[PDB]
Amino acid sequence: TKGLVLGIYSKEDEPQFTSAGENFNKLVSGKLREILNISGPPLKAGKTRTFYGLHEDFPSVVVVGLGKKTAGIDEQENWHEGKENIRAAVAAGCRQIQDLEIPSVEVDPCGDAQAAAEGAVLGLYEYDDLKQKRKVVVSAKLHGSEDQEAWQRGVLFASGQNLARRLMETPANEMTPTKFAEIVEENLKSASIKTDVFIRPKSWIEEQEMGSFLSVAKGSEEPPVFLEIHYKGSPNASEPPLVFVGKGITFDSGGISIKAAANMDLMRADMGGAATICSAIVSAAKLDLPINIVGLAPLCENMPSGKANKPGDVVRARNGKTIQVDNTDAEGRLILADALCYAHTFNPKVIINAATLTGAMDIALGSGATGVFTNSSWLWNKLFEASIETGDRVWRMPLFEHYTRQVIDCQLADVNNIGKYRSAGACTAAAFLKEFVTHPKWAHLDIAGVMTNKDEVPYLRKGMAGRPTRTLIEFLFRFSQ
Amino acid sequence: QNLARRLMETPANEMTPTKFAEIVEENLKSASIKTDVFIRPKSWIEEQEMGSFLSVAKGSEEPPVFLEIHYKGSPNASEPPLVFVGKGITFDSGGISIKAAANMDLMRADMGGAATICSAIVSAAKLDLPINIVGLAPLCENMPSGKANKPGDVVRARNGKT
Amino acid sequence: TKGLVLGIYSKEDEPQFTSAGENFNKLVSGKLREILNISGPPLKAGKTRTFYGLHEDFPSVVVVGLGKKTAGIDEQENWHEGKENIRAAVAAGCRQIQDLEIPSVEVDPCGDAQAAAEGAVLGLYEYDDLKQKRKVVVSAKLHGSEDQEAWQRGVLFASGQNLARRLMETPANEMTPTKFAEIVEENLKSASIKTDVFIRPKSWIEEQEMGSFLSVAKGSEEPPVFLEIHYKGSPNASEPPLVFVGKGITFDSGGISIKAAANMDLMRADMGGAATICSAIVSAAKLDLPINIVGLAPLCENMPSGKANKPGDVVRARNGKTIQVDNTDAEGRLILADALCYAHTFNPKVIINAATLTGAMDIALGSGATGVFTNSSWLWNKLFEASIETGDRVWRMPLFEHYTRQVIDCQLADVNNIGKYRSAGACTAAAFLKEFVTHPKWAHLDIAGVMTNKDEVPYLRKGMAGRPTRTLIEFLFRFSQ
Ligand SMILES: [Mg+2]
Ligand SMILES: [Mg+2]
Ligand SMILES: [Zn+2]
Ligand SMILES: [Zn+2]
Repeated sequence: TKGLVLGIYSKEDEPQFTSAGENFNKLVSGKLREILNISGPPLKAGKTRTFYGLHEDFPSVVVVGLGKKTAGIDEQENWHEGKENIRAAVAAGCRQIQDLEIPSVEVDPCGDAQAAAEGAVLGLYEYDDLKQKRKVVVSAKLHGSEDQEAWQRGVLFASGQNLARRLMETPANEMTPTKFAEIVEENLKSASIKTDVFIRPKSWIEEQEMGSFLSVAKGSEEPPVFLEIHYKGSPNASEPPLVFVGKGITFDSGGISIKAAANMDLMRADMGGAATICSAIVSAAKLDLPINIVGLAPLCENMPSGKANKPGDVVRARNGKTIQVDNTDAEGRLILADALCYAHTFNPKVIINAATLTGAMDIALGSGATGVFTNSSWLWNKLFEASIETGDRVWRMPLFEHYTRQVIDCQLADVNNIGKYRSAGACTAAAFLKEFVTHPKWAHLDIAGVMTNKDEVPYLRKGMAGRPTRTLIEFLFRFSQ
Repeated sequence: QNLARRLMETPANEMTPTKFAEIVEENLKSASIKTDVFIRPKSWIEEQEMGSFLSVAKGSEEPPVFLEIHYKGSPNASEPPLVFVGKGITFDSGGISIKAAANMDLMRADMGGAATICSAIVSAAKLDLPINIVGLAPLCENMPSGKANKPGDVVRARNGKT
Repeated sequence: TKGLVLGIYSKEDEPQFTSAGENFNKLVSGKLREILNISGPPLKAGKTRTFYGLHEDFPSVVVVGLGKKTAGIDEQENWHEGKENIRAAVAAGCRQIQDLEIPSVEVDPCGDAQAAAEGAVLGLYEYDDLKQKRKVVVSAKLHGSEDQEAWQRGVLFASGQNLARRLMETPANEMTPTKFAEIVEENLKSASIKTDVFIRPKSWIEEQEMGSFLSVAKGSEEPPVFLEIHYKGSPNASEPPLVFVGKGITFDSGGISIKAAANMDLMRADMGGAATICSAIVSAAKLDLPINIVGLAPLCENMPSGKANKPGDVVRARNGKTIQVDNTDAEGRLILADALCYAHTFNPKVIINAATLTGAMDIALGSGATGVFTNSSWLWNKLFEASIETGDRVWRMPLFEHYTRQVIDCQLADVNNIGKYRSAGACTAAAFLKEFVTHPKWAHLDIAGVMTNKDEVPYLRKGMAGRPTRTLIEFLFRFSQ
């Protein structure tokens, strides 16, 4: 009827199966084991072999390599590793069932119900919607029934990421500053009714004296929308929140300080800041976590025009500081100077802001880890441990006065959007944001390296990657528990 | 000189084609009352058949203002003047033939032509010098847009030349 | 006769002096205190005021701001801070005595004998030698006599850095692969007689099957010299060593994969890898530390010629692995594939290699910290704590399979010198070096961001910075104790 993804590990006496696999073997009377011998070598991690007709009801039994049984927290790679194995191995498996055009598939728990699910789902995602030529929409349910609460945690966690991936991925002619808000609000409210949304317009942002976010929007004729998310998880409402901020340039052309045509079509994902953290709240509300969280994301676009932000321009952020706007492409810095200032109104506990800010971050670490600066070692620890679990790494980066210094000397004004020199890119830019933050637990997460995937993460197909959404989710789970 | 330095230096979002004129006029009149100013608008420049200055302005949505300074220093009014002209692009982004992001924030001082000579008259009127001088400076901005000046374009200057 | 650098801090009731300062005040009968009032505001950190004729024997008494008395380990800035204050404050002071053309100066201990010395000396250094127009050569002795062992630790530590600064700084027509070795050997032997040097020539390197270092040298007509340093600190000779490796391209023009004329004259400091670690041993031997250390540094040059290394070239490193040489400017990677392989011969405990490898590192952190990758958290800790003390920061960077993967797929060969993509620069390059390392305590230190100083570090004048030499020294002190 449908396919099945089985798992196996490496040697002992004969490479052991995952118990779903062992079970299914006994069932076809050893002949899965038997054909595995006959087929070729053994399956190291992530490798895949497909055995037809072993079962009546399962034409295609794909067996995938799970690596070491006891594979675990790796001191170097900074993650759990079995999980990492399982994720690529059922991803590998599920993409084989999807190429066999099998619309539904059943999947080995593989000892970590959650991981096989985040594999099956992250693994299968595309963003098919605008091609009439699409792959089969395969349905992936668990195999078994003993462990359902964590496989659904898989499908949950993986989906909230897939959310961001479709929110980033979609062309910025479709996924606008409004349509992004429309979907989010819709996603947050279908997540829980303990939620309020505020797709605040130009008038309110004007009213908020958000000079800097506004200076940015004015290039396009597409409207600014400052978005406000709320989830009231806490039993006592009055618990002060955790506030997520996120940059939402739906399209970045650089503005007057205009980009090269070389791969500028990826700037449709310069709203990844906004998308990631939004998907995290949509997800923390599906988990319905005992915490009040607040999504804040200035959605607008960077374009050149007769009224676009010019080089040399001093503008006023909400907080009273002026900014020389020396480079119109350093604009997340300005959109974020204001929603950061607004974050403090909420009396937060943690202000995690996130953004696709600098290509320099990409030059830095580049899709390994999502670089995170933070005046909180406590906070750093927290994001990092969560990243160990989820596998979407995070690497601390420096928030040193050294860097502030460069941004702070300024011809016209109080702060400059680009620092004195070429060097230290993400640090300069994070140094600019701290000028707009007085809280003891702030975290900049520059996501410009994890904006995309090709092959680097196995279980993600090519296209917007939606990172580090699950590490953000997992952090708020653990902070709630 | 310091006048020109603040007139050049200030961001072209603040120091516009109008705000430049506002300050100058203010500075020229506080220099002497033997002065007239004319912050002539698009209609007058249109009227003047200043096709070429106009072709330039049309990129921005910020208004052109052709400025006219006067100082009547001469005892006999009818002494013909000394005339200063000065370019006043408050911001130059190159337009469609667009600049590099490398230090384009200095183009806020592409109105230095206009600023220098204007400061000179403001100054010659404080000195109250026995000469009639005339400040003339087309203030406008260069930007790219759906109606910006394109490459290949023949436009008509006042004098008949294309 | 001579000048004097006094220190003061911020308020209490009236801003306190350092006891040298207090003492010198009583001595001119309060009139230093008195004129300080008369002069202007108070002196915040690093600021400087110069009072003539307060003393008979001290025409110029410069007083410098020391910031907070109790200023200490900063959780964010990752350093001791009083030290950092004192360093810029007497540096500030000493450069005032040197502009007053006062050939000798006496200096306030400032509560940290060592720090005021590393300030006075790092602070005063230039590399005057090739101008006939030079500043006065001011002599900086301590003020006092109570704490002499640590001020000399200052002058020691600062000098070993100044060594590297002159070794980097000097034109690569003068400071060749041989003249670098000549000075080092000379500096190591005048440091202790418990030392051997080996300025091994092409024949020996040929003999060593150091195909990769050799492929690099062959562009120039200037000779390769693989250098071998030794210091036998250990009481029992047979204690296996700590081995420092260091890249020594005296000049990098990129080779056939040739650089831009824009500031290529700084590549005269692409031997900073070799210089830093060499200065560290010269220094650990002056300290005469109970450890055997081994300096290893392939000195040669990158030039274009009729016999220069070409793009596409597979060459053989000592260890048997081949390298596609796709970019002739990624050449530290090759010079280092071989001296890394040779490091294991010595049965080391720690293999710290150091190099000015990637401009990407500069894009990364950029003169804040010297990025360090290491398969040893233990080792990381060690370099980092040392950096807390010295102030020459170090930032861990990732050594993830992710990155290896990119370098490892290779058309022709076993390893490629540049990885698959533009992104993640220093990590790709460090991933290449680990392919040439099997030891449990290896550390790559990419020094490309700290190659230079302008103003970023206060107490260093503009020019080659010589970083992170004291953190390396301080690490081997602490590892010896
Ligand atoms: Mg941008
Ligand atoms: Mg090079
Ligand atoms: Zn952007
Ligand atoms: Zn090099």
